[PDB]
Amino acid sequence: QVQLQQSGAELVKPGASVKISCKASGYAFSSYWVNWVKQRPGKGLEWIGQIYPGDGDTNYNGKFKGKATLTADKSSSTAYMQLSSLTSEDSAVYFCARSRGYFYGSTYDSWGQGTTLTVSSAKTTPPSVYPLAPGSSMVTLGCLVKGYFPEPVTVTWNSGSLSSGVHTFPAVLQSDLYTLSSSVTVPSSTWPSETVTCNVAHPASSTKVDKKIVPR
Amino acid sequence: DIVLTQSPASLAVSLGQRATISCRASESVDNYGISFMNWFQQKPGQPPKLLIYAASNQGSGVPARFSGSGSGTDFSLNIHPMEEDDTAMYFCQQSKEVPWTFGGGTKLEIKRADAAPTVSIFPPSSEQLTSGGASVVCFLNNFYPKDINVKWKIDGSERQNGVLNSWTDQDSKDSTYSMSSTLTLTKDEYERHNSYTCEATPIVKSFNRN
Repeated sequence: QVQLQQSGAELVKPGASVKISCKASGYAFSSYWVNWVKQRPGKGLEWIGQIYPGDGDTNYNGKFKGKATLTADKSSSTAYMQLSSLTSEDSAVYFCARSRGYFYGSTYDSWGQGTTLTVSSAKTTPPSVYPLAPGSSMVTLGCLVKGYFPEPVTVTWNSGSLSSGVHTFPAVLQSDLYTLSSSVTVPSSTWPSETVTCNVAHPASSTKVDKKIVPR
Repeated sequence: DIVLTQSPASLAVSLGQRATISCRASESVDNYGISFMNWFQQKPGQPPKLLIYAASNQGSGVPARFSGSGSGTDFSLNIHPMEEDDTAMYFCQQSKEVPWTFGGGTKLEIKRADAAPTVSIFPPSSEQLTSGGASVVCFLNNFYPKDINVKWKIDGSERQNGVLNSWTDQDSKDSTYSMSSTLTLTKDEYERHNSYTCEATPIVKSFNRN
């Protein structure tokens, strides 16, 4: 199938540059424009520019001229976007997207998954992971993932096999550190007679933690 | 540049009913009878997904409950019948003139019957106490409508400092909302009090520090 796969999240200090990639598969990469789009954490969508990989021609939004540089590598079917002289205003999710011809309103019809850029001088900090058991017919358990930077973390229950009855809440930022929580609700016949475990990964600090939820 | 203005910014619609979202452009987004107006849906953590291209054409795989109308500067997206998984952000977009631009977005949510939260309160973990901190966590899960008030009490007195709240986006299956509220104290402050209460407005859950 038609697919665009983007590079991973990056944390960079103000003043640096970064280059994000978008690898295409499932179609003739040279023949369709590749577009780049910015979405600020809680905001709308802005078009940065586009490149035609077959010949390297680019059209830019003037708002991003001298901030963004678009290139392409035909041989590996990969488009690149470099962002320079970075500031906190560049912290955002960036998407690549294939667009179609005028027969299709020149619409986007395939998107990469997004790459999150964090531009900050704050220091990478791993989470503390705290299991939440009741003070003690359904029982709710929790996992508090406190004091990490940058985003994201990944939280699962029982290595992902416990997926129903879960709520994982958006992180909150305070004093350059994030905190989030996750709840899981299970039948009382399944805990603590059976085991429930919170699994947390924080890729930016190369940390993985498993904490069983132990009855009190 | 072409500015796209969406109306309304937020909309709530009942299951089975019709949602209409409007997009007005500062200048025409058509030429030669072709429209360069496109509509997208975006769910949390995902890229936008095409619904309607060139004003009125369903994208590949897009259901007939989505339709588009308009020409020149005036466009609209219709969804009928509304379904639970249609809770999402919706954007119009024009590809007529570089730079391509998007509307500001419309948050479309589903109406349903009111539901009280399932409330759970948790003392600080022993692990956190060994490092000198004490977070008390309260979950208020699967409620409707989204507007809810959480109140903390310590030994009977309302407590507002040290509280941080987070809300989920509307559930795509049951149309409810959930929230977490965390009260963070030092270990020494936590150990100075006995009863900790979380209230939803009330539904009350408490524990006593033992």
